[PDB]
Amino acid sequence: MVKVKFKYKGEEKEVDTSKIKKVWRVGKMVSFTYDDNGKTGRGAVSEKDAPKELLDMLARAEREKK
DNA sequence: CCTATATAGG
DNA sequence: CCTATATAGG
Repeated sequence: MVKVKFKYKGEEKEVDTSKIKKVWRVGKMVSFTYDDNGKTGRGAVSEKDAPKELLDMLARAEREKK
């Protein structure tokens, strides 16, 4: 399935897009929270590095709560 | 380095 | 209030 590779405390981490709870933009940074094994995890990626699915959840987050 | 940015999180 | 993320440079 689709995955997003992001940094976390100096290391590359990966998470399935299906686990993402909320995604939002901060300029060129795309931040998000995810269900992390029962607790909330966080991550962010550069907009250029975001996978399509994440950018769609983004557009549908704000470009779909207008 | 720092401050700011959006957001969530007992 | 603090922290974590990418980027700006206000």
